[PDB]
Amino acid sequence: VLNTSSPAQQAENEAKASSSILINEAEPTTNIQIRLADGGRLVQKFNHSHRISDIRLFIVDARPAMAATSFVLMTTFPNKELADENQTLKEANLLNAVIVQRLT
Amino acid sequence: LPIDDTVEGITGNLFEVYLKPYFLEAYRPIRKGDIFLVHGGMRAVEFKVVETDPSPYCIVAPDTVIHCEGEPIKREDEEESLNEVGYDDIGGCRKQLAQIKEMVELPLRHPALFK
Repeated sequence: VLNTSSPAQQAENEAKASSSILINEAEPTTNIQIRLADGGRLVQKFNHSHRISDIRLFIVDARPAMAATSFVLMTTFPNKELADENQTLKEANLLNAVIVQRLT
Repeated sequence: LPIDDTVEGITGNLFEVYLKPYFLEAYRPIRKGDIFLVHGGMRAVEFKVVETDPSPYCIVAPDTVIHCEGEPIKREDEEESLNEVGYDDIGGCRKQLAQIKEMVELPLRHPALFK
């Protein structure tokens, strides 16, 4: 789908998504860019250590239409699926990687 | 653009299995002026982009609606004219070409070199 959120509400949604994710200063910080399904839009806001479910909650707080529609994330050409949302970033190869989102 | 040197041998619809499982829900960068040979349906298929409107540094996704074009036409004359000239295609007159570059240095990438 397209950007169902209002452009005036986009800044508030991104501020709420940034405030929902805690920021750490004593850890080696990574940054994860997710290729969104609304046209390939990109956002750059992530902390050092989190989970895939934290990425899902960041997407939910970023756009209100993603809460009502389920999605399965993917990455660029391993031909695999990003399941197991409680897994960390160490074993999921999500270290400054590319996450592609498809609505179910 | 499909090309009959590669895609000919498999038929069907023009967004069929021959490009599905690598550009499934893609949003991968295609570019006008780029031709890439991807194997699909047990056959290599080339893909030349020839027309794109919305900001030609563009994105297509074959899980969305595709304006698929299905004319296999050779462009071997265009393939030989894809490069068709270059600085590597000019030899022996490096000082003259350097002088020409010094003369035409102003219309490209430095128009404000008038002060």
